Amino acid sequence: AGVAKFAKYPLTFGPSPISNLNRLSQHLGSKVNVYAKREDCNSGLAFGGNTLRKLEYIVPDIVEGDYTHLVSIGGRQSNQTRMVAALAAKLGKKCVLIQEDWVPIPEAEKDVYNRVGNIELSRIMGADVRVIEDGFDIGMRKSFANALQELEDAGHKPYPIPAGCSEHKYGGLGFVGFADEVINQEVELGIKFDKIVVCCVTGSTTAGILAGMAQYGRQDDVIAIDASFTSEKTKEQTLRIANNTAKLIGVEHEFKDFTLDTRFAYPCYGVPNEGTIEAIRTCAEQEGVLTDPVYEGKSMQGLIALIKEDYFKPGANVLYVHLGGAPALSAYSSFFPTKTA
Amino acid sequence: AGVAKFAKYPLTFGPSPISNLNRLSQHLGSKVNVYAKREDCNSGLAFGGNTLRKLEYIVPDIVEGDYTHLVSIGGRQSNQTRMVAALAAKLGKKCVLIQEDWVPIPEAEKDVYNRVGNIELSRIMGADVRVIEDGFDIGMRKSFANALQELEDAGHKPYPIPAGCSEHKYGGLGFVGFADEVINQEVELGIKFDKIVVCCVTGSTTAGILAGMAQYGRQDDVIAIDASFTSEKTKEQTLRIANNTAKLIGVEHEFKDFTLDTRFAYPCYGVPNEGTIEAIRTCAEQEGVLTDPVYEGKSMQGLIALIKEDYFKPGANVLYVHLGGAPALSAYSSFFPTKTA
Repeated sequence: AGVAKFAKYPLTFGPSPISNLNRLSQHLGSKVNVYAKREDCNSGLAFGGNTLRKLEYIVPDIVEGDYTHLVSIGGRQSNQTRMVAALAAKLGKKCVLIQEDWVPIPEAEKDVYNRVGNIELSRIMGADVRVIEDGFDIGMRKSFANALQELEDAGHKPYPIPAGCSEHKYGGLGFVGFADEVINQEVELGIKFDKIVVCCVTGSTTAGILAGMAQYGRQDDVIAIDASFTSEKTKEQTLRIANNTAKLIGVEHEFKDFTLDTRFAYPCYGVPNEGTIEAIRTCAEQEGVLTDPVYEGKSMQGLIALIKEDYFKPGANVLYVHLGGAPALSAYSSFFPTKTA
Repeated sequence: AGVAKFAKYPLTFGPSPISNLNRLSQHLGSKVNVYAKREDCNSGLAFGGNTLRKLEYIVPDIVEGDYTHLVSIGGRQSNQTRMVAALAAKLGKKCVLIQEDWVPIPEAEKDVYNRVGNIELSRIMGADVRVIEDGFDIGMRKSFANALQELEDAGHKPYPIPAGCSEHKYGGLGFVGFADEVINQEVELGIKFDKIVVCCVTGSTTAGILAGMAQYGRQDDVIAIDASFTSEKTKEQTLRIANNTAKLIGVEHEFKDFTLDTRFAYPCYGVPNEGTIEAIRTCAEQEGVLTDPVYEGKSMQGLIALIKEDYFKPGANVLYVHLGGAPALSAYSSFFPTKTA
């Protein structure tokens, strides 16, 4: 073990809080005690979110080096870029964001979907936003490198930050510390977590949560919930990222597979489903917590679908991982007609 | 310690953290040291906010006696309501919200202003939205008292959550507690704050801050930046909310006036100006901190103007109170166009 052997540039108020979605439990029979470690309440850096936790271990490199621009990439309502921007504005450096089409822009949204919610926030922070209608892919793209090549020509020194950083050397270190906080937090509250559920589409987040947890032989507590409807390259990458991190944080326990409940991905990436929404509402109507039609929401149903089928024991304490992404919610206004009388 | 005599219902993570906006300070020419007490990061309740803290002293009554529905009132982008919703969710009750027409909806945003940010959210939390056509006013409304009876006709016992909770018998207590934190935090920071800047509209926030700061004879340290564009009522009400509260807490001192710089409210509640849009940008580009075109962008530009005109003692410590509001930002995307590099 050893995440401590890596330089960390704070970007968060510290240990992310864990919410007790208790009142939401009783609506689910009160079978399993639900808890949510709010990552969506990271910092003041434009709403926060998991990307920050990952970034904290990347900034050092950037800053220590004499760079000029921070270039990332992702979908339209990409939650990440919006946090790469905020990071850029804080490190006081230029930012170039590459947003491609990774979701069939619902017609009843075709207008606002590309200039409202997250992408907007990236512009307000003065980033060099750039739209491109390219397909969805949780792997390196052929527009990112080009953009990179672009600045390297203008006489600048850009810093690469792949989608979700999932393909960034220290993309996992971030959640390795995620684990550590969990362990420490179980002792403060006096509550152990039998299982921890969190979304996944590029890896890093969960992967690090694995190796981090792996530190305590608890990888098993983990319960990913595919949200990219491409379970293939996802369980693959999320699992590959997981081992790499281990090498770094000094973990031997190799990884072969992980609980990747892939029954809630449909339809594709970005488009939710009749259930997705029903959960988003319940969690909302019950707790007050907001989720989104691309991530947190889809896993919030998977979280509830399971609680139904008694996948857990009675009195079981499960820890849900809210990675934020609610700012995108505004680009899916249609999917939520007003409460029926 | 008059704010302790009043019971508080745990609605927020804990004492609101203070961001050291050092990079923005350097930008505004090492005049002062700007700090921001982040109330826009005080909960897991739909992006948190300021109203919440106020509610923590009112929710106690919602539970004690028997109340069926939670009814409030605000504008098509009111946060007060987008938070009362979640509170209604968590407190397990019904949500009736009256959204009066308080802002001349820009011709561009008119096809969105009523179905994004604050509003969309409020709905998702299964709220009973009511887009009424009444106009702006920080005083007790008709559509309001109407529904109170309206519901009390359908046979219920709803709870009166007025505009910003300002009118509410306890509206002030919330921020009287705020002050308490400021002093404690100054201690832990090893520094003293010279002035406190904070947007003002209905008046309960500033009134609380005033009432509480008075506990230490620092009521003058308060600097309210109006955003209603109507001094009289706003000052003549805040100045009222200020006293009533000053008595609940036991603070003798009476407020016959307070610093309410009404230089940026232009042109009207809801709509911004090049100055507002300009501040937001500056701050967002300097700290990754997001501010809204209605309450925090204006209180921010004010904070900026005041620094140009050397309004603060050299090397002063100014605490910029960030009460949230960024959620509505998605309904003002027009005002924020992509920037050139």
